[PDB]
Amino acid sequence: NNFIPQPQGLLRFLNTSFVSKFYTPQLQLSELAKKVLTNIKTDDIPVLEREFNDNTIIHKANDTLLKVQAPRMYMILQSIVLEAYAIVNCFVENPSSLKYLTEEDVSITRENLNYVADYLGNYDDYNSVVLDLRDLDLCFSAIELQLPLIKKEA
Amino acid sequence: IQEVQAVLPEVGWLIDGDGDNEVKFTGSSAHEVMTGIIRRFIPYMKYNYTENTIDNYLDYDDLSSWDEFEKLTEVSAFTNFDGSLKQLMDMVTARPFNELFFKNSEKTPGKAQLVLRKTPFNPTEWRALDMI
Amino acid sequence: PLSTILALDLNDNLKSLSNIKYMFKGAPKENPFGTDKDVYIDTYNLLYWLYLGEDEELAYPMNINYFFTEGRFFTIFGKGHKYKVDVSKFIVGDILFFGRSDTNIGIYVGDGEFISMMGKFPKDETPIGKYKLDDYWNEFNGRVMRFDEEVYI
Amino acid sequence: MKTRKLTNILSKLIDKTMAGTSKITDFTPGSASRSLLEAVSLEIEQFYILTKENIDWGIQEGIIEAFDFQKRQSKRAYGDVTIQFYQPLDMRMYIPAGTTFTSTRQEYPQQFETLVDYYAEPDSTEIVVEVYCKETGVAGNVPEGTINTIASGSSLIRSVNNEYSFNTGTKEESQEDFKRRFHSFVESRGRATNKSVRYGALQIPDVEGVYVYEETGHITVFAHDRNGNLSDTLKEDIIDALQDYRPSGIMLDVTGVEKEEVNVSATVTISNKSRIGDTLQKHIESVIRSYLNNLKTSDDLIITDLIQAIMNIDDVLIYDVSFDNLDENIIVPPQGIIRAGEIKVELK
Repeated sequence: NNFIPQPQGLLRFLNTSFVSKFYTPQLQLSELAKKVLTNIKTDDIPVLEREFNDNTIIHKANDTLLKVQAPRMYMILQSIVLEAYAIVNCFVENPSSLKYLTEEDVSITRENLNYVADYLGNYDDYNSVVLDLRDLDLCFSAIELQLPLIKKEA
Repeated sequence: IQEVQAVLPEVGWLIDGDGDNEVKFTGSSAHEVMTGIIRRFIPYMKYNYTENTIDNYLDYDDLSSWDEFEKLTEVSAFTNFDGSLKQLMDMVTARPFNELFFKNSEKTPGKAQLVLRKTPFNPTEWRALDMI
Repeated sequence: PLSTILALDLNDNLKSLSNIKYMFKGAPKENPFGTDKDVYIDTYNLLYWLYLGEDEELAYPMNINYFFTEGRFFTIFGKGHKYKVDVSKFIVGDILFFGRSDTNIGIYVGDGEFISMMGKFPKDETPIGKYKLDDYWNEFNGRVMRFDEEVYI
Repeated sequence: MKTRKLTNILSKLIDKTMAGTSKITDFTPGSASRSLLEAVSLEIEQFYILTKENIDWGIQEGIIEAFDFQKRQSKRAYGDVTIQFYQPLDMRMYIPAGTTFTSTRQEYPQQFETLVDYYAEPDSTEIVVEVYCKETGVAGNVPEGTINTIASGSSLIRSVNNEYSFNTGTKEESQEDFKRRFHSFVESRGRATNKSVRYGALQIPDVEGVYVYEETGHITVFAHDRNGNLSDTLKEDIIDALQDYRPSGIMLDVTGVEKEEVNVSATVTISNKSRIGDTLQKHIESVIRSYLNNLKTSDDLIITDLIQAIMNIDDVLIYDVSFDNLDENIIVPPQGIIRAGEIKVELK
């Protein structure tokens, strides 16, 4: 937010009984999500006057009726994107946001990611989204192992 | 060419610099200007190759420069009196802010490539160079 | 608008205003509309009397220097270019200038016409009248202005 | 050939694995066997998904190959510009095809070039010529009054400007558009039908809107580009290409287009009482303009469609929308086309 603007669709998407045999969630907002979300909700952020990259995962979620068919799981996806969006911001700019994220906060995102991934598997409309989220499920695990180590380095 | 009028009976061209051999190249970046400069003369440079000309053997693509900081340009063909295209190529380059050289095309082995890119002394552009 | 209503009123009353007569720099002290007696008025004084009838006052004699610094006008088209196709975009009540040194002015009315006094120089007895723009288009000089009352003072 | 989600695969795999022994049943996340089997099931899941996607792409490609109805590539952007001379002209002066036009604005560096010559008639004062954009995509859709200069000597030219925006610059057609085009193509194999003449006249790539009006003994065709202006070259090309679909015993005419004007006034109650300034209103007016300008002759203004379009914004922001003037659906005559006039938007 401090350095560069962001797309209008992502800003609009982010401001806002099934069971798996392997997973259960808990809807904790990460401490970094808690303070970044307020900034997104407020107008103090630059934003762009045009949109491109229609292949992103955000437009995929928008195109499907997941909002009205399963608003619970639509909510969880917003939570996944909220944590995932914030941890991209700190490395590229504003390092002062560090020491506000813990491996437990990052860990439960995989819990929530797979708890929604099973649900998405029951309706093969959402295959395009399923394919995407599985790629991120291994991405976070790497960050969890390196986050305690990186924090001491920085 | 000094003594050529190139007139027409009761007709004329609305753009100036016509009738005479003046040619004007316009672009908002080096890759836009350099494309027009090279493309103006490259095809007609014909040779006796059994198979084509220099345009097949030279890609002269994937050019870039500081488009944001450079405005629109009106670079003239005859900026240099009877000079070579290399002399006119240097003006377009605007050294040392942009680096021009001839080198083999690693991405397409078997043929050469004309490179025109912003200088790699920038931090992110420095990291974009392949390490050896 | 004020200028369009005044131009329409002048057009409607143009045939009854034959008492008014042409002169080079007629600046009479009597109002032409408040007197049945004939009176010699030029285009500048005519516009002054026409605007004075309402609440606006402007200034007297309202020579060419009035348009320079008083800030009562904003230019629509500058002098020195002369396009015949962009005449249709004009509107009633726009002031039309004439002559190479701002000798005379006019008021535009629709259907490609204008209202002005034309006649021989040494105090012609011809009354006010409306002429076609086709013959006078040569001496138009491209200068056009417009009025604005809301923001002034 | 069906999806099987990761956990389904993994479960079947472990269930099979446990047959014949009971020295494996410990599958905590720390276990390495679980990790290997999770990775195998992940790869099998991805394989199934990519297989299904590639099947769909194969279906599309066969549909391409069978009927030779190739997808439309990138479409050039073009329009009209006005040349303004210092004085009315003194000779039958001439512009050659392939004269360049460039915008002095730094935010639109894209160039334009002409394709057909023009001669300016003597004692003329303006001329309208067509310019085609070298680049193809969204960048050709410049705003109004963007092309300032001709990027040449311009000895007798003072300034150049465009009175209308460029709308024909469009990106490559999506799958859905191609499917719609193909379903009209399949339904258009029988000639002498209105649905057939639709494809008949839509086959030209440049045409976007098209409508056909019929009567007792005459057929008429109404079509236009995205800008909404018919050209004589397009009419000629339509006549040339459409011979294979024209009814034999009935005359055909391709002409007729009018811009129907309507003023839209809406009232929007934003959920946030804060941040109700005219900046968001400008954005809303620009979205309404883009929506209304996108319609074609065959489409008609509907209240509910407008409501949907404007409410694409997140319903948490905008809570209510209402129209003070619009209370019934407007029916567009076949020849005319509904578009935005002068729009006025306010909070309350």
